[PDB]
Amino acid sequence: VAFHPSAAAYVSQIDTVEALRDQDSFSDRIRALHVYGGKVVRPTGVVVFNKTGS
Amino acid sequence: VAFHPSAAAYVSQIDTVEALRDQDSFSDRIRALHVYGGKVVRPTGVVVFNKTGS
Repeated sequence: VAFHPSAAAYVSQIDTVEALRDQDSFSDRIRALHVYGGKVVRPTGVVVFNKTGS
Repeated sequence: VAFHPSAAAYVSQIDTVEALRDQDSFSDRIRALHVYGGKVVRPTGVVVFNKTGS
């Protein structure tokens, strides 16, 4: 992909990690949440070679 | 209702409020419990106008 940095945007809104005890066993539980979003705000500012590549 | 205070009793036995990290999601949980009882200990000491009204 060829682009200018201004053509696409990203937001990290939440990023947290948490420690608990398991209810069903003698275990620690570690869990983490990430909430984010992003958009190509200017589509002509991004050029893609092999776009169907999977 | 026209009554004398002594004609009816009420007991607040438990009234507790609690906060606990939720188990199934990244959420706070607020929970509260109230345990109580009441009786008219003298039924003639309480006079009700429009008793059947709703």
